[PDB]
Amino acid sequence: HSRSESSIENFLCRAACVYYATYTNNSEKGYAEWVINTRQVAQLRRKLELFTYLRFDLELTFVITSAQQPSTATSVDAPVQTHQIMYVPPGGPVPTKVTDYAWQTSTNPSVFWTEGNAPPRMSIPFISIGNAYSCFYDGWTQFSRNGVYGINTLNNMGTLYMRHVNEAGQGPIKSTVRIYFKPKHVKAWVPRPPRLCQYEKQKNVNFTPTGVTTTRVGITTT
Amino acid sequence: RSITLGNSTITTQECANVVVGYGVWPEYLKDNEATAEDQPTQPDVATCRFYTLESVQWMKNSAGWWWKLPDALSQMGLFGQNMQYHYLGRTGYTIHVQCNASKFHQGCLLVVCVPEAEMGCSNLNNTPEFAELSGGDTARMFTDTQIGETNSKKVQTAVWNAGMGVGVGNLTIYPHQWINLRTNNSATIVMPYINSVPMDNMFRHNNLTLMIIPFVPLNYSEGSSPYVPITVTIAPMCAEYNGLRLASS
Amino acid sequence: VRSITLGNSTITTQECANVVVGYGVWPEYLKDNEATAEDQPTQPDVATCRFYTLESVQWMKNSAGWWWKLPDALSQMGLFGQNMQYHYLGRTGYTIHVQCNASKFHQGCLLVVCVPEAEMGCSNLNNTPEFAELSGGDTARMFTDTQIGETNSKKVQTAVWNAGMGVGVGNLTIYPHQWINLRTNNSATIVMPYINSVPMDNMFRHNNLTLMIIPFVPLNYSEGSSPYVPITVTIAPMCAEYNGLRLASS
Amino acid sequence: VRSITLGNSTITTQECANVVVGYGVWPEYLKDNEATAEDQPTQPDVATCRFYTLESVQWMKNSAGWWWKLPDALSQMGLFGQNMQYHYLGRTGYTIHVQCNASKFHQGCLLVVCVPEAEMGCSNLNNTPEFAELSGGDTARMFTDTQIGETNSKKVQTAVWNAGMGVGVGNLTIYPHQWINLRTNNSATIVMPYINSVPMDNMFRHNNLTLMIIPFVPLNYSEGSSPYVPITVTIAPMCAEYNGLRLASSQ
Amino acid sequence: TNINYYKDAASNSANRQ
Amino acid sequence: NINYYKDAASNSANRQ
Amino acid sequence: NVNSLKAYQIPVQSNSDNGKQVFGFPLQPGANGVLNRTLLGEILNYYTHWSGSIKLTFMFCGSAMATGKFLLAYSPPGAGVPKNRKDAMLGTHVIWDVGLQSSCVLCVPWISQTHYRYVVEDEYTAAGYITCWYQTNIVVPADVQSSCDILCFVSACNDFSVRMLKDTPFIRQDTFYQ
Repeated sequence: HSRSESSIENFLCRAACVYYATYTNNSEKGYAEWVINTRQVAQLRRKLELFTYLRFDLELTFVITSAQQPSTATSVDAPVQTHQIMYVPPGGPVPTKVTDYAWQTSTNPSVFWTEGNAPPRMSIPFISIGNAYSCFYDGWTQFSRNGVYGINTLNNMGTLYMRHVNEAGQGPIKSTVRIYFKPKHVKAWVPRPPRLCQYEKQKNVNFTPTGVTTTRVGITTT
Repeated sequence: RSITLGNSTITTQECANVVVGYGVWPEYLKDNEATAEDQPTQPDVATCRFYTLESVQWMKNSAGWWWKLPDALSQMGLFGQNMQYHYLGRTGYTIHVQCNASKFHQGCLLVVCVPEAEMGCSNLNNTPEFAELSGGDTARMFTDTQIGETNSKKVQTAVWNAGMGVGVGNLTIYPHQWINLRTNNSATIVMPYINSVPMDNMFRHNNLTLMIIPFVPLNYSEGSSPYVPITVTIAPMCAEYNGLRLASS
Repeated sequence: VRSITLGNSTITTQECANVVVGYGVWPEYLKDNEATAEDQPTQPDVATCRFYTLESVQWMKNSAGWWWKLPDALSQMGLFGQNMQYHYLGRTGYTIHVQCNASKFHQGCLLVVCVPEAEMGCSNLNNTPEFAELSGGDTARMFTDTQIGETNSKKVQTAVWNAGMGVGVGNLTIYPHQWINLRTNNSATIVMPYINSVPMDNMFRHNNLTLMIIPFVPLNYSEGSSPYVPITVTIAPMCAEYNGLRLASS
Repeated sequence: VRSITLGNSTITTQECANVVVGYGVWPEYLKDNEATAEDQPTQPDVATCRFYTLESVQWMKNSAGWWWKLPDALSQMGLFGQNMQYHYLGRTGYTIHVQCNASKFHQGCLLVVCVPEAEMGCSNLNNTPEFAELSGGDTARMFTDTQIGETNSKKVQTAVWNAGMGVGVGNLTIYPHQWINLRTNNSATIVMPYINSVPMDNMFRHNNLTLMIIPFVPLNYSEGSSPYVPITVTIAPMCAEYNGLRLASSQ
Repeated sequence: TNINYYKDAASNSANRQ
Repeated sequence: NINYYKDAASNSANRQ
Repeated sequence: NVNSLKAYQIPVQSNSDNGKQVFGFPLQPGANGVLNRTLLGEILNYYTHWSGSIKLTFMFCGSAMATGKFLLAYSPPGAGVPKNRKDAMLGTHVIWDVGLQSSCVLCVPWISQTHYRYVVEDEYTAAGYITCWYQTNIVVPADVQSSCDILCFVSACNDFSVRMLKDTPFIRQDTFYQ
């Protein structure tokens, strides 16, 4: 009877991997970085793109897993590994190395998490300049109707950096951080047709045309 | 009956029914929702009136047409003049697509108004050109086949994907009507201001895109007049302009 | 802009030409004051009272007319027919919907009539017509453009100007009827009540009603106008009752 | 004596004979609360809810038992079967009357049970039995006194002491049942309600119930006593409903 | 029983009801 | 009793 | 036709015959290609269970002078797809006269053994077959086309719900889009 599970809140409020990247133990410049967009993954992108304008808070879950890489030493002992995830809002200083001053995060929020514990989680508010997030943008970045065309003239959400706080281990360890978004308290407007053609690029709608549906033999075929 | 607005009074009426966007009638920006602190200019009659764009011909092969809305009336009268002179603008529209054939003709058009019709390219590693997306008082046309990859900056105009990578048969979610020549003569859609922000620049952002796509092609026996035109007439409604300054296209 | 619904079915009619309700009587069930059978009656309702569409026929410029025997029209069509086979007695009204559509460039006029007790005559005056000649289920039997020959042993005297009943065809209007004039009409609907001298009767042995479609003004049209104009009959039993359950009948 | 009357039919069942009313439930029509099928059902009433007498079978000194699937037992019986063919969904209770009468000089005992959802096993453990093996239209399929071998890919493992269901035959009493002890009994009457997880189900694809008559104490009698003791099953649909009218089925 | 522990509304659970 | 979860399936068994 | 608007066009023509099924698809809103990519089918493909009635709107886009009559029938499962108009006529059917009603809406009812049905194909949760037949041949005048087209629209009725959220099979990825 009830249409409860088909509410927008239930539809979108499930964690989804939006991106995942890797970094190395000592390395040299073994830090990772990610400009935050929601269009690199197909599943979440389609769910969000069923609507033109959205508004919601976010639940961020990080799943960080490491693995031993080959080494030449005798019996390398792994001490527990701690990681730092720093958020650099647009305009802030950017880490250029694993031992940069930016990592001090006096103002920039960041998480310190030790392996073997519950995955770290953070909620974040509605961070938009406008009165709603924009899923599509039929315009340009420059008033001369030139420069960039699409939603990447709007996307400016800052960067996300990843590093080992532990370091110098006698044997190398490679880590993989997986970012997960879960929209909370969602508000959607102007529904639009589901995506039909496979996604091609994260920064534009560009598609390769495909057929409307699967095919059958005859109109009376069953 | 008739629909009279600002010196212009199209009469195309027969009971019938005007599709009022998403159930919202266009209104001026409320002081509760605004941020631009300067007082707007509301030309009213001079701007909120029926501008009739160039007509196009519906052919037995025609795939469809589209117009970007701000850049369709961009050059038409005082609407265009205020548009050139102001940094910010906000308008609703009343769109009237007029097509008439005879009882011995047959065919059917989908007249839809897509908010935020971001369109893709044929060469997937670049975005289409401004002129490719836009046609001032000149409807741009969809294609009967997939356009070529080699084309550096062209719009993927294969109609069955509507240039947006979607199912053309699902464009009905956007406010729309059908012009079935069997039972129809025109389509009227009253669109409100659709945007994430209270006001936006009218050259940089085409908030809406009108699409006329024939789903059942035009046909007629030999003898019935063979030139069936489609005429688009759009009227701004509750137009507001903020941030007066120099002007430039 | 009107719809008539019965069971799983629904017919579309214009909100102008009303339904000819038999002899001013709407079909109803038998009441305990007019009945004789004592057994409780099966009344299948939705399974029986529904719009069964018979086979369509082609109306041509020379066509003389068509007829159907009613109990023996739906006799093999669905649960009406099944109950008809399994019960000794039955009772029904009908809603008959004759659908024919042409264009403004066509012309013609049909008489759609419901004859109660349409006892028909023979070609050979020394014999009674044959059941196969009189009856057609899902196979409309046809009137003739000419007198059939006396030589024919067991045939029906199907001369249209006598309606196969030895009467004046122009006087069939005494029976409930409508006209389908292609200029102004697309269909005709007649709701017939149960007409018989007894409260119930056997449905195989006695066809208490007979539908007749006779073109009084023939089809005509100019070259180019579509030449195939079909007529489709759709009948729906109403207030069906069955008594005397037994072994089935062929 | 008493008279059980359903439509055109009337049974004479002793006077003190106990009618076993299923799981304490008398069959009733579906309620608007528990339904989903939106089309108005057909309730034949007198034409369907009546006593169809199936084929009788002979009880001989070695008989192991008999069984019928119910929806597929009345499939060829009258207007019940006709509506069964013409409708997509059906729902029915039953009144089952198994009659056997011998003389004072005879002896024996039958278990008459109604197994809902009597999913049966195969002889070849890698296959499921065939439709004809599980089903016999008014033609009781028989239990066996012996194991059927792995050979015969598509048969029912009809060893009586497992009831073809992998259980102890002596535990079938959990299902509604009676005993026909020729010493003191003439018939058995069981009123079964609609037993299923869904409000309505198709009547060809799913046999909601399975009647079983298994002699637990074999027939015997002295020389001279009549040697032919038949058992006659008479089942009557009760509160039958059908939904989803359509073409008939070739089943 | 649902009590919110954080001073910021964004920290709350989803509006499931 | 006190239930911490919004869905009834999350509750403990009905043993009382 | 699938790579063109011709897929949405149901061909209808003036004929010498009757019956003559115009189209037939199974009632699999989420599985069959006819419906799974519709708006309704797209939404159903994000859920596992569905239940409710379905609006099939048929619009005739022929000449204003054309007339005719069609039989829109929903035959529940259990019997094969209706082979002739006689067979289709027993199940739920509707007589649509093209001329008074340019458009006709058929509300396919929810006739199922269970409260819900699988969005994916399962012979247990069967839905039936939707067929259309000629009730009375398309009659056309002179000097106007005798072959016309029909458009079909799918929507959900007021009593339609979905359940058990899941991922759609339609979108696939092998690398992070950039």
